[PDB]
Amino acid sequence: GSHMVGQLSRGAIAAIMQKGDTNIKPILQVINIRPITTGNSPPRYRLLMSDGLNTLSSFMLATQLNPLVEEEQLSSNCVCQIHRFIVNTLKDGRRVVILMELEVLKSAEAVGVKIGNPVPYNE
Amino acid sequence: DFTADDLEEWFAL
Repeated sequence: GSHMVGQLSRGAIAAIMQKGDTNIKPILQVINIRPITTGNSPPRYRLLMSDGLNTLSSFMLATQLNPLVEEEQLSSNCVCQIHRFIVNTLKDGRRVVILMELEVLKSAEAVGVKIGNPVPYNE
Repeated sequence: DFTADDLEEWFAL
């Protein structure tokens, strides 16, 4: 169902990818959270995020926000607002987005579903 | 708590 897609910042992923500017506070849905296999401490999480229009896989959560993952406030289907993030462009042109500050607006249980049918950003 | 080269490693193709 897509009747909640007005809750998400449609177009924010394309804007981050295209322009790389960080002076926005987009509202996104978490699609998945996976640990990066770094082989060392601390755990680090990579997130697949949706803005209702696209998904993007190259988000990394900052270490100070790990307790949100560990205590399940931040989990698949929740809706969150990003308050501070950094864009780092790799040598090959891909962009990693590091989420430094965020707020969970609606828990995974409260949302209950995946919102819309966002298309993977090409990429 | 990471470097640019860490990101390249974690994101390696």
